Amino acid sequence: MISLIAALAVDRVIGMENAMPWNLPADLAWFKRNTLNKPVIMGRHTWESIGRPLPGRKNIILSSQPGTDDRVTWVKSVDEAIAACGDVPEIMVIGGGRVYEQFLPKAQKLYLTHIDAEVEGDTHFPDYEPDDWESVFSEFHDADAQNSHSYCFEILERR
Amino acid sequence: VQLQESGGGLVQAGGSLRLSCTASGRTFSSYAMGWFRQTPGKEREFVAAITWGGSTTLYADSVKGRFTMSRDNAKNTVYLQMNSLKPEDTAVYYCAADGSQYRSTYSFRDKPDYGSWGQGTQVTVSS
Repeated sequence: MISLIAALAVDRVIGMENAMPWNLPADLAWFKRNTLNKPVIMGRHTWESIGRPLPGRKNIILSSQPGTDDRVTWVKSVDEAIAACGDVPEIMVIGGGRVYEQFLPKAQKLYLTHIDAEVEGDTHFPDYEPDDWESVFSEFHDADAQNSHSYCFEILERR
Repeated sequence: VQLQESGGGLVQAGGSLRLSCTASGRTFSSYAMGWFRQTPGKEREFVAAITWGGSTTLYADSVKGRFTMSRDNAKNTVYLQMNSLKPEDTAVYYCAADGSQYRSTYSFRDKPDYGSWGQGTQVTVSS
């Protein structure tokens, strides 16, 4: 199945991590844990803002422009991205904004980190209507020495 | 999802009163919360709001610098600390939960959607 994984400020505001006003190493660990040994699909913006490829996974970059690195697979459409994953139980889609919009209709599962922060931005995770998505897991945490804000992990499954 | 205001009663002008609002319902800590006040016959006035995790607040200009809203998710409670009260502050104060998850204080205030309301607590300031 196809899954989306995302870190969301309030009102579904998203961004590249290194520009967001927070430090959430716990989210980092949750991300690696839920993507480990799965193919990931990302947009070029996200690809750039992490420099290297995610280790041990098929890394698939969706871009209209030609590839600029041979350690990853470069595709030019949603269908091409999916096809390049071959036969696996789960594909992880890791952003960013337009990428999330494109894959949401094909996804059966969401992995979301809610972050207790208000941040200005023009990029948002797509609207996931409560009537369409069942919350099957929620795990609340508060701020500590390592994590700057309260954060809540959530998994939802398409009804 | 259900709310109960507490605190409040008579206070002299210039004094302080602390209100609390306790919720029953497991999913409390995924909703913004707000305080409102109302005198008989008049529309509700927005007073304060706070995000789900309690880090970020928004205040009506009429109470800014005087009122502080805060939150304790481990106790399913939000509070309203009211200092330097005036006769004009006299009203029924209500607690309200957002109908939608994980919104900003701004959305809570400017795009109203109310999951539920408390029964209210009377706050009365003399002169």
